[PDB]
This record gives sequence, C-alpha cells and structure tokens, in this order.
Amino acid sequence: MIGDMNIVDFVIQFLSQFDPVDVIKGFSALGIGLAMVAGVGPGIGQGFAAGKGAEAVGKNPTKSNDIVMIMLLGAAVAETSGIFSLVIALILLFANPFISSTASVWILSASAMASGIAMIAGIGPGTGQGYAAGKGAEAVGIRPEMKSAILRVMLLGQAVAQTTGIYALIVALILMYANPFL
Amino acid sequence: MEGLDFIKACSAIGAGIAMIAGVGPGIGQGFAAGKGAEAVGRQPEAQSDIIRTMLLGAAVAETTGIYGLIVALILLFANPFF
Amino acid sequence: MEGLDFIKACSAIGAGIAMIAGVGPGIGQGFAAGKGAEAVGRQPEAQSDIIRTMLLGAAVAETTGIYGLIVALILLFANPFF
Amino acid sequence: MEGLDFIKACSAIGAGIAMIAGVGPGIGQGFAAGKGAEAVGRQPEAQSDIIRTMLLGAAVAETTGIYGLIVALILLFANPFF
Amino acid sequence: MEGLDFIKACSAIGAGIAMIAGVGPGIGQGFAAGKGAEAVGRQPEAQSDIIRTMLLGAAVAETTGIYGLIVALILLFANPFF
Amino acid sequence: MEGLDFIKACSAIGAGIAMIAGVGPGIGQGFAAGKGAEAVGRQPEAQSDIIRTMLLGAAVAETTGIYGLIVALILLFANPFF
Amino acid sequence: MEGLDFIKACSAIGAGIAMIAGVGPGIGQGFAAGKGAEAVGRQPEAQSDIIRTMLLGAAVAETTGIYGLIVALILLFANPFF
Amino acid sequence: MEGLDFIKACSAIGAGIAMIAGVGPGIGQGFAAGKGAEAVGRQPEAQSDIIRTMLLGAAVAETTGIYGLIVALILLFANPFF
Amino acid sequence: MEGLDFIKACSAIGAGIAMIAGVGPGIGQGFAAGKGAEAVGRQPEAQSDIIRTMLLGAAVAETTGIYGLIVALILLFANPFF
Amino acid sequence: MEGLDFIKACSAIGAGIAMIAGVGPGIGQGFAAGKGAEAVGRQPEAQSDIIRTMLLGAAVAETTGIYGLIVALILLFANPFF
Ligand SMILES: CCCCCCCS[C@@H]1O[C@H](CO)[C@@H](O)[C@H](O)[C@H]1O
Ligand SMILES: CCCCCCCS[C@@H]1O[C@H](CO)[C@@H](O)[C@H](O)[C@H]1O
Ligand SMILES: CCCCCCCS[C@@H]1O[C@H](CO)[C@@H](O)[C@H](O)[C@H]1O
Ligand SMILES: CCCCCCCS[C@@H]1O[C@H](CO)[C@@H](O)[C@H](O)[C@H]1O
Ligand SMILES: CCCCCCCS[C@@H]1O[C@H](CO)[C@@H](O)[C@H](O)[C@H]1O
Ligand SMILES: CCCCCCCS[C@@H]1O[C@H](CO)[C@@H](O)[C@H](O)[C@H]1O
Ligand SMILES: CCCCCCCS[C@@H]1O[C@H](CO)[C@@H](O)[C@H](O)[C@H]1O
Ligand SMILES: CCCCCCCS[C@@H]1O[C@H](CO)[C@@H](O)[C@H](O)[C@H]1O
Ligand SMILES: CCCCCCCS[C@@H]1O[C@H](CO)[C@@H](O)[C@H](O)[C@H]1O
Ligand SMILES: CCCCCCCS[C@@H]1O[C@H](CO)[C@@H](O)[C@H](O)[C@H]1O
Ligand SMILES: CCCCCCCS[C@@H]1O[C@H](CO)[C@@H](O)[C@H](O)[C@H]1O
Ligand SMILES: CCCCCCCS[C@@H]1O[C@H](CO)[C@@H](O)[C@H](O)[C@H]1O
Ligand SMILES: CCCCCCCS[C@@H]1O[C@H](CO)[C@@H](O)[C@H](O)[C@H]1O
Ligand SMILES: CCCCCCCS[C@@H]1O[C@H](CO)[C@@H](O)[C@H](O)[C@H]1O
Ligand SMILES: CCCCCCCS[C@@H]1O[C@H](CO)[C@@H](O)[C@H](O)[C@H]1O
Ligand SMILES: CCCCCCCS[C@@H]1O[C@H](CO)[C@@H](O)[C@H](O)[C@H]1O
Ligand SMILES: CCCCCCCS[C@@H]1O[C@H](CO)[C@@H](O)[C@H](O)[C@H]1O
Ligand SMILES: CCCCCCCS[C@@H]1O[C@H](CO)[C@@H](O)[C@H](O)[C@H]1O
Ligand SMILES: CCCCCCCS[C@@H]1O[C@H](CO)[C@@H](O)[C@H](O)[C@H]1O
Ligand SMILES: [Mn+2]
Ligand code: NA
Ligand code: NA
Ligand code: NA
Ligand code: NA
Ligand code: NA
Ligand code: NA
Ligand code: NA
Ligand code: NA
Ligand code: NA
Ligand code: NA
Repeated sequence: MIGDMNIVDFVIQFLSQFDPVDVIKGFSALGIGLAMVAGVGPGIGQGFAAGKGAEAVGKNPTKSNDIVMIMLLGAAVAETSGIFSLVIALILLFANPFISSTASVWILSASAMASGIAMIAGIGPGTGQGYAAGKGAEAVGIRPEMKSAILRVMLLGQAVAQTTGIYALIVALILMYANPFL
Repeated sequence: MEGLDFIKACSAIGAGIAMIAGVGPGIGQGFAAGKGAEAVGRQPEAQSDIIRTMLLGAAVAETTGIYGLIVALILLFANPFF
Repeated sequence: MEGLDFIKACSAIGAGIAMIAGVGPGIGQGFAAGKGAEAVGRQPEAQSDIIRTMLLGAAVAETTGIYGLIVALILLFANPFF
Repeated sequence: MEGLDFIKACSAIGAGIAMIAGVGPGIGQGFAAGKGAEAVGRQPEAQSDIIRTMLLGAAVAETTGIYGLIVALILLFANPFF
Repeated sequence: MEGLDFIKACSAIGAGIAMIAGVGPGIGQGFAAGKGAEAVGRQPEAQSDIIRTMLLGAAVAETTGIYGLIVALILLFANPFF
Repeated sequence: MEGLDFIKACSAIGAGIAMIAGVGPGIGQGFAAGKGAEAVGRQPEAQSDIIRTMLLGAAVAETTGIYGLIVALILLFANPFF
Repeated sequence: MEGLDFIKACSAIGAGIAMIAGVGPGIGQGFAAGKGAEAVGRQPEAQSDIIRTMLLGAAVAETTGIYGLIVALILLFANPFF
Repeated sequence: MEGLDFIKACSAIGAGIAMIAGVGPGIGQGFAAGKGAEAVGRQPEAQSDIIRTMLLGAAVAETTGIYGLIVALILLFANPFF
Repeated sequence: MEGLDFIKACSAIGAGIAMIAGVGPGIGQGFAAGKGAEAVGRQPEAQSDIIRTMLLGAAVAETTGIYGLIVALILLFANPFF
Repeated sequence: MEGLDFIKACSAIGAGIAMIAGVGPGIGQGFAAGKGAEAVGRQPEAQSDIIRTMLLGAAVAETTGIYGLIVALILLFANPFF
C-alpha cells in the first residue's frame, strides 16, 4: 500500500495528473517495443535456412543456384511476421490512431500496448517458416528435379504456419481501427 | 476513470496476451512444413499421403491457436464482465 | 477503485495469461505432424498405424492446452470471486 | 476496495500464471508423439511396446502440468488467503 | 485494505510464478519418453533396462518442478510473511 | 500501511521468480535421460557406465536449480531486508 | 513531474524491449556458422561457395535485428511523440 | 514509504530475476550429460577422456549461472544502494 | 525535477532489458563451437579452415548482442532524455 | 522518498534483468561441451585439437554473458544516474 491509497489507486492518481495524450503516447512506446519482439522468429528461422543452405551447397556445388533460390524464397516468406510487426510499430510511431481520440485514456492506452503485445505471436511463424525454408533448400540440393514439388509443399505448409500470425495481426488492427471498447 | 473503463482496458490487454498462444502452432506447423517438403522430395510418389498426413497433424496443432483467438474475441465482442 | 471492478479486470488479464499454455501443444503437435508425414512417406502401407499413434500421442499433448482454456473459461463464466 | 477484493483479483492473475507450466508437457509429449509415430512406421510389429513406453513416459511428463493446475484450483476454489 | 492483504496478494502471484518451473521437466521428460519409445522399437528385448533407465533419469529431471511446487505451497499454506 | 510489508510482498514475488531457474535442469536432465535410455538399449552390457555418466552429468546440471531454490529460501526464511 | 517525462521513460523501456529482437539472429546465425564450419571440414574445396551461401543467408537473418535497432534509435533520437 | 524500504523491496525482486540466468547452464549441461552418456556407451574404454572433456566444457557453461548468483548475493548481503 | 529521476530510473531498467539480446549469440556461437570441435575431430587436417569459418560466422552472430550493448550504453552514458 | 532512492531501486531491478543474458552462453557452451565429449570418444588421439577448438568457440560464446555482467556491475558500483 502506498501511504493510504492502495498501489492501484496510487498508480491511477499518478497517471491521472498527466494530459491523457502523454499517457497514450507512453503506452504506445511500450507497444512499439513489444511488437518488435516478433523479430526473434525470422532471425532463428532464416538462420536455420542459411545453415541448411550452406550444408547443401557444400554437398552439391553444381546445384547452388536451385538451392539458393529456394532458400531465399522460403526465407522471404519467413520475413513477413517481422515486416508486420515493423508496420504496426511504424503506425504507432508515425500515424498513431489512439492519440487524436476522444475516448477514455485507460482504454486507448491499454489498446495501444495490447496491439504490440499481440504481435509477439509473430515469433512462431518466423521460426517455423524459416525451418521450412532450410529443409526446402536441403531437399532441392539432394533432388533438384523435384524442386517444383518441394517448393509447393513448403509453401503450402508455410501458409498453414502463418495463420496464428494473421489472427494476431487481425486482433491488433481491431484494437487500432475497429475498437469495440470505445 | 470509471470502473467500467478499467474493465475494458484490461480486457484489451487480456485479449492481446491471449494471442501469444499463436507462437506455438507457428513453430510446430513450420516443422511440419519442412518435413513435408523433405518427404515429398524423397518420395514424390507418396506426396498425396504425405501432404494429407501433414495437414491432418497440422490441423490438430492449430487448436490452441484457435482457443487463444476465441478468448480474445470473447473479451472483444462478448465480454461477460459488462 | 471499486473492488468488483478490479476483480473483473484482473480476471480478464489472468484469462489471457492462462492461454499462453497453448504455445506448448502447438509446438509439440507440429513436431508430431512432421514426424508423421515423414514416416508415411517412408512407409505408405503403414500409414494407418502411423497416424493412429501420431493422433493418440497428440491427444495426450493437448491436455495442458485444455487446462489453460478451462481456467480462462472459469474466470470468464464461472468466477468464484463474485 | 476491501483487502479481500484485491487479494481475489491477484488470485485470478496468479491462477493464470500457474497455467504457463502447461507449455512444458505440450512440447515434450508432442515430441514423444512424433518419435512414437516414427518408430511405429519403422517397426509396426513392435507398436504395442513402442506405444506403452511412449505413454508411460508421457504420463511422467504430465505431472508438472498437473501441479500448475492444482495451484490454480487452490487459488480459485480453496484459497488460503481469505 | 491492510498491508497484510497486500502480502497475501503478492504471495498468490509469487505462487503462480513459482509454477513456471514446471515447463522444464515437461519438456525434458517428454524428450526422454520419445527416445525411450524409439529405443524400445529398435530393441524390444531390452525394454526393461531401457524403461528403468528412462524413469531413473526422468526422476532426476522432476526435482526442480518439485522445488517450485514446494515454494508455491509454502507461500500458500505456510507463509513466513504473515 | 507501508514499508516493511511492501518488502515482504516483493520478497514473495522475488522468491517465485527465483524458481524459474528450475526450467533449465528440467530440460537438460530430461535430454540426458533420453540419451541414457537410448544408449542402454544399444549397449545393455555397458549400462552401468552409461547410467554413471548420465547421473554425474545430471548432478552438475542441477546446481543452478539449487542456486535458485537457495535464493528463494533466503527471501522466505533468512530475509536480510527485515 | 511532466507528461513529457512519462513519454521519455516509456521510450527508454520500449527501446530496450525492441532490442530483444536481437536474440533471434544470434541463434540463427550461430546455427549457420556451425553448419558452415561442418561443411568446410567435409568439403574444403567448396569452401568459397559454402561461405558465400552462409553469409548471404546470414545477411537475410540479420534484418529483424536491424529493425529492432532502428526502432530503438527512433525512440531515442527522433522521437515523434515530442 | 521510506525510500530505503523501496530499495530493499526492489532488491528482492532484482535478486530473484538474476537467478533466471540459471536456466541456461541447466539446459546446456544436461545436453553434455546426454552426449557423454551416449559416447561412453559407444566407446567404454575412452570413458575417462570423454568424461574429462564433458566436465571441462560443463565448468565453462556454469559461469553465467555463477554471475547471476553473485549479483543476487550482492543485492541480498552486500547491497551498495544502502 | 522529480520527473528527471523518473526518466533515469526507467533508463536503468531499459538498459538491463536491452542486454537480454545477449541470450541469442550465447546460444548460437555455442552451437558453432560444438560443430567446429566435431568437425576438427573428424578431419584434423582441415582444422585451420574449420576454425576460420567457425569464427567468421561467429563474428556475424555477435552483432545483435553488440547492438543491445550499445542501446544500454546510450541509456547509461549518453542519454538523450536528460 | 527522494528521487535518488527511486533510481537506486530501479537500478537494482535493471541489474537483475541484465543477468538474463546469461541464459544464452549456458545453453551454447553446454552444447559445445557435449559435442566435444562425443568427438573425443570417437577419436581420442585428436583430443587436444578437439578440446582447443571447443574452448576457443566457447570463449566467443561467453562475451554477451560478460556484457550483461558489466551492465549490472555498472548499475551496482559505478552508477551514472546519481
Ligand atoms: C529475400 C531476397 C533478398 C534478395 C537477395 C538477392 C541475392 S541474389 C543471389 O545471389 C547469390 C550469391 O551467391 C546467387 O548464388 C543467387 O543465385 C542469387 O539469387
Ligand atoms: C513468395 C511466393 C513465391 C511464389 C512462387 C514463385 C513463382 S514460380 C517460381 O519462381 C521462382 C522465382 O522466379 C523460381 O525459383 C522458380 O523457378 C519458379 O518455379
Ligand atoms: C503491409 C502489411 C501491414 C498491413 C497494414 C494494414 C493497415 S495499413 C493502415 O491503414 C490505415 C487505414 O485507416 C491508414 O490510415 C494507415 O495510414 C495505414 O498504415
Ligand atoms: C493457400 C495456399 C497458398 C500456397 C500454395 C502452395 C503451393 S500450391 C499447392 O500445392 C499443393 C502441394 O503440392 C497442392 O496440393 C495444391 O493443389 C496447390 O494449390
Ligand atoms: C504464407 C505463405 C504463402 C505463400 C503463398 C505463395 C503463393 S500466393 C498465390 O496463391 C494463389 C492462389 O490463391 C496462386 O494462384 C498464385 O500462384 C500464388 O502466387
Ligand atoms: C490448418 C489446417 C489446414 C487444413 C486444410 C484442409 C484441406 S486444405 C486443401 O487441402 C489440399 C490437400 O492436398 C491441398 O493440396 C490444398 O492446397 C488445400 O487447399
Ligand atoms: C494424460 C491424461 C490424463 C491422465 C491419465 C488419466 C487416464 S484417462 C482414462 O484412463 C483409463 C485407464 O487409465 C482408461 O481406461 C480411460 O479410457 C481413460 O479415459
Ligand atoms: C557437481 C557435483 C559433481 C561434481 C563432480 C564430482 C567428481 S566426479 C569424478 O571426478 C573425478 C576427479 O578426478 C573425475 O576424474 C571423474 O571422471 C569423475 O567421475
Ligand atoms: C537458507 C534457508 C535458511 C533457513 C533457516 C532455518 C529456519 S529459520 C525459521 O524457520 C521457520 C520456518 O517455518 C520460521 O520460524 C521462520 O520463518 C524462519 O526464519
Ligand atoms: C547482400 C548480400 C550480403 C552477403 C553476400 C554473401 C557473399 S559476399 C562474398 O563474401 C566473401 C567473404 O570472403 C568474399 O570472398 C566475396 O568476395 C563476397 O562476394
Ligand atoms: C544512426 C543514428 C544513431 C547514432 C547517431 C546518434 C544520432 S546523432 C544525434 O543527433 C542530435 C543532434 O543533431 C542529438 O540527438 C545528439 O546530440 C546526436 O547524437
Ligand atoms: C533511420 C531511422 C532513424 C534512426 C536514427 C535516429 C535519427 S538520427 C537524428 O534524427 C533527427 C531527427 O530530427 C535529426 O534531427 C538528427 O540530425 C539525427 O542525428
Ligand atoms: C559446477 C560444475 C563444475 C565442473 C565439475 C568439476 C570439474 S572441474 C573441471 O574439470 C575438468 C575436467 O577434469 C578440468 O580439466 C578443469 O580444470 C576443471 O575446471
Ligand atoms: C556507445 C555509446 C555510448 C558512449 C557514451 C560516451 C561515454 S562518455 C563518458 O563515459 C564514461 C564511461 O564510459 C563515463 O564515466 C563518463 O561520465 C562519460 O562522460
Ligand atoms: C556509436 C556511438 C553512438 C552514440 C550515440 C549518439 C550519442 S550523441 C552523444 O550525446 C551525449 C549526451 O550526453 C554525449 O555524451 C556524447 O558526447 C554525444 O556524442
Ligand atoms: C505504471 C507505473 C506507475 C509508477 C508510479 C510510481 C512512481 S511515482 C515516483 O515517486 C518518486 C518519489 O516520490 C519520484 O522520484 C518519481 O519521479 C515518481 O515518478
Ligand atoms: C570467463 C570464462 C571464460 C570461458 C572460456 C574458457 C577459456 S578458453 C581459453 O580462451 C582462449 C582464447 O581466448 C583459448 O584459445 C584457449 O583454449 C583457452 O585458454
Ligand atoms: C573472446 C575472443 C577470443 C579470440 C577471438 C579471436 C582470436 S584470433 C585467433 O586466435 C586463435 C587462438 O587464439 C587462433 O587459433 C587463430 O589462428 C586466430 O586467428
Ligand atoms: C564499456 C566500459 C565503460 C566504462 C566502465 C564503467 C565506467 S563508469 C564510470 O567509471 C569511472 C571510473 O571508475 C567513475 O569515476 C565514474 O563515476 C563512472 O561513471
Ligand atoms: Mn478491510
Ligand atoms: Na497455423
Ligand atoms: Na492442439
Ligand atoms: Na498433456
Ligand atoms: Na513430470
Ligand atoms: Na532435477
Ligand atoms: Na550446473
Ligand atoms: Na530477416
Ligand atoms: Na560460461
Ligand atoms: Na548478427
Ligand atoms: Na559472444
């Protein structure tokens, strides 16, 4: 307890003294940093693809073009979760839909932060899709005549792996542009 | 600074946190995708069975992503706290 | 700060946190899906056995996802605190 | 607010956090499921042995998931704090 | 709301956090389960030694889950702070 | 009111956090159990040396789990702040 | 005590959180370094091709690390909130 | 409250957080235990060289666990802030 | 001027958070070290190339740890917020 | 409570958080240790070169653990904010 007010009432009073927009901006900054945590995923996954690509080229150097092609295509797919988070952060930085709002400061602030929190889901697809890229590169190095079939199955599976990244992006966009709480 | 607004604010956060469940299927299904590609490459003749097994297994891996989404959507559009 | 409101608000948050449990089965069952796809490609004639085993094991892997969902549904629709 | 409403609210938070433990068995048992499916496809005649081992080990992996649920249930329905 | 209420409140949260420890044995024991099932498929005649070794190792891996449980239970029913 | 009970409340929180360390040995020792089981199946006649090596290595992996438990015990029963 | 101070404080913390993104490339590129070292050992005559491929892939894996840094630097040195 | 008591409370929290470092050595040394046990099973008369190498590498892996312990012990028993 | 202390306090927290980036290179470079040691055992004649490749890749995996360090050092010794 | 005490308190938290970096080298060096032990078992006569490679790579893996320690030590014993 802080003096007499419980810590919750203390924190609310503390936050209450500021113009609402400053509070909203502050929580946006947090939302912004949190969104970027998604970048862990493509880093792990694309690095895996890099390793499998290096291994495959070592085994079959005359096929480096096909190996590298699928490594890069698959890695491009893995990048999307990272791009999405970057977009959300950039929106919260430079086109913030909460700051110029009439509604409750608590709701706008929480929503700003919540938008970034949701984007953390992007770790999953980035990691998984990058793993898939590396296996694609590996398989193509072993059997380049199957590169088309390997690419398609890799892309199908990568698409399935994307959905929870999309669900999260959808929740953030709802908080930002179709908020039921306002 | 009504209690109602504080319920709604924490509902936003709860909803956002529910989406972190999505990390799991992303990784797991990625693994499934990579094994599918590896397997189709090795035995193109079995690709129909391989792809069907990968998708079936991937559907199962999806459920806890859906459970998180459902909780988020409940907090957003069918909140029981108000 | 009305006590009822603070209880409800924190219930929303804890409900979201409980769903983080869902990360686990998503990873594990996706691994299961991948191994299943790999085994079917290797031995198509055994795919009935492979899939039954994959599914049985994935079902066991689902339970802690369900436990998380249950706690969230309790907080939402059968809250013992009010 | 009354001291017990605050305790209740955090109890809801503490309950949700307890369920994070469930991430563990989800991953681990999923791995067991994948290895089980792989071994069955390799040697279907030994599937009785493979599956029994898989389940016994998975049963062990379940416990810390149960431990978390118990703490959650204690906070929800048998709370020592009020 | 007394300071004692705040202690109980944070004990409820500390207890939940303690259970996060449970993630580890869940993963590791699941891995042990998978390797055990793999080894059994490869050599069913050796399953008694394989299983005993698996359960011995898993028992060890269980301890830090118990440590977390012990800390939670202390916070819940033998709290040194009140 | 303030001060002493705030330290005790945060100590409860610190103690729980300290147990998160337990995640590590749970994973690592479960991996060791799996490799040990696998090796025993492969070379039953070497199982004594296999188990010995596994347990020695597991013992070492336990330490930071214990360092964590120690810090929690200090916060609970030998707290230097009060 | 100004609202400006609250913005800056949150920006300081948010900049720090953004750098957590850097965990990913550190793991992934370390994996690439390991596979490249292994590949060169097996096939030293392909060393130039193996390394160029490793570095191209590692360059791609770097980007989300750079995105995090850029966001941190914006929050520090070109903050749009003030 | 007195600022000194706020310093002590946060130090308790910081002490617990520092122990999270222990997750790493638990995982890594567990891996080494597993590889050591595997290698001993395969090459019984190389056992001493295997174990020595495993222990040497484990000792190195221990260090960041110790660094965390030291920071926590500083916070607990040799705190510079008061 | 109280607000400047608030900024300073949060910068200290932000600086620590930035160092979490260091988890990544620790894991990745340890993998490279293992693969390098394994490759050297397999083909000792190639060790200078193996190691050179291992270190080159390790240098790349280092960058995001350094980015974290830099954000920490900015918040500590060249802080633009005060 | 003086602003200084708030800075010292937050610095204690920041120092704890900085140590989280240590999770990484613990995992990575433990991996190196296991691969080194495995390589020595396979080829005992190459053990001096294997161990030297292992330790070199491990030393590189240590640095971001050292970076975190340094940030914590700064916050503890050379704190620029007061
Ligand atoms: C995610 C896509 C980023 C675009 C990068 C273009 C790289 S271009 C790339 O260069 C390689 C050098 O080894 C060639 O082997 C390969 O055939 C070529 O596609
Ligand atoms: C990220 C979505 C990728 C969609 C599939 C690629 C179109 S088709 C694909 O084109 C690639 C680049 O031209 C080539 O690697 C390959 O030869 C060709 O089949
Ligand atoms: C490219 C992937 C990310 C997709 C982002 C979807 C939202 S895009 C978003 O749309 C708003 C509509 O009002 C615009 O005001 C805003 O400028 C724009 O950034
Ligand atoms: C919504 C899916 C977007 C990505 C398309 C993936 C590759 S295209 C895809 O390939 C599959 C596997 O060979 C086929 O079964 C399917 O007919 C075809 O549409
Ligand atoms: C998240 C991974 C998704 C990768 C999908 C790449 C192909 S997306 C797109 O899908 C269309 C079907 O609607 C196809 O007709 C078209 O060829 C394809 O480019
Ligand atoms: C998340 C689980 C997704 C479940 C998808 C159900 C069938 S989806 C359907 O399945 C075909 C089977 O070959 C694919 O080739 C095709 O591209 C796809 O559209
Ligand atoms: C991990 C699942 C939950 C813990 C295990 C509870 C067993 S569940 C229970 O088990 C019985 C025999 O044990 C079976 O006869 C029955 O089909 C099944 O429902
Ligand atoms: C962390 C608890 C276990 C610490 C290791 C206990 C000694 S274990 C013992 O130590 C001998 C010393 O010469 C080694 O040579 C031998 O290989 C080993 O078995
Ligand atoms: C590092 C752990 C030190 C433990 C010190 C021995 C017990 S000391 C003593 O133990 C009792 C526990 O219920 C209580 O009277 C009290 O909380 C505690 O200070
Ligand atoms: C945008 C792509 C950045 C990474 C490019 C990967 C191959 S870059 C490659 O690096 C080698 C390192 O020794 C040099 O020998 C070679 O001249 C150079 O082209
Ligand atoms: C790549 C940008 C980050 C590294 C360089 C720091 C930005 S340069 C920056 O510019 C401003 C003066 O014009 C001030 O904020 C500050 O004194 C100065 O460091
Ligand atoms: C590339 C994204 C930005 C990363 C570096 C942070 C901005 S750097 C900073 O930007 C200021 C904006 O007013 C300039 O006035 C100043 O000269 C410049 O140093
Ligand atoms: C906390 C784990 C400490 C490691 C367990 C005791 C081994 S101590 C370790 O042992 C190596 C192998 O004999 C020696 O060569 C080395 O000098 C020594 O540091
Ligand atoms: C790497 C970006 C941050 C670089 C900050 C410039 C250091 S400047 C210098 O730094 C010393 C410690 O390093 C402090 O003791 C001293 O007060 C400070 O002025
Ligand atoms: C690679 C170096 C990047 C350093 C980040 C730009 C900081 S700019 C920085 O502003 C500080 C304000 O105290 C001064 O201490 C310092 O001398 C000045 O250069
Ligand atoms: C959501 C976080 C809310 C945190 C509010 C509690 C910090 S209130 C804190 O009080 C201190 C001494 O009175 C001052 O030094 C400091 O400037 C002020 O922010
Ligand atoms: C402080 C913990 C250090 C962890 C690393 C173990 C020491 S490894 C150490 O480092 C040298 C390179 O710097 C190696 O070449 C050499 O083999 C060895 O003396
Ligand atoms: C923590 C940094 C460790 C040193 C990294 C750069 C060392 S430089 C490196 O040093 C090795 C032995 O010292 C030699 O094997 C190698 O030829 C030399 O290039
Ligand atoms: C990356 C290394 C940065 C430098 C290490 C921390 C220096 S911190 C610096 O140290 C000076 C000498 O001890 C003190 O006089 C001063 O008060 C303190 O701010
Ligand atoms: Mn009362
Ligand atoms: Na999905
Ligand atoms: Na599922
Ligand atoms: Na389960
Ligand atoms: Na267990
Ligand atoms: Na243990
Ligand atoms: Na240890
Ligand atoms: Na990238
Ligand atoms: Na170390
Ligand atoms: Na890097
Ligand atoms: Na390093």
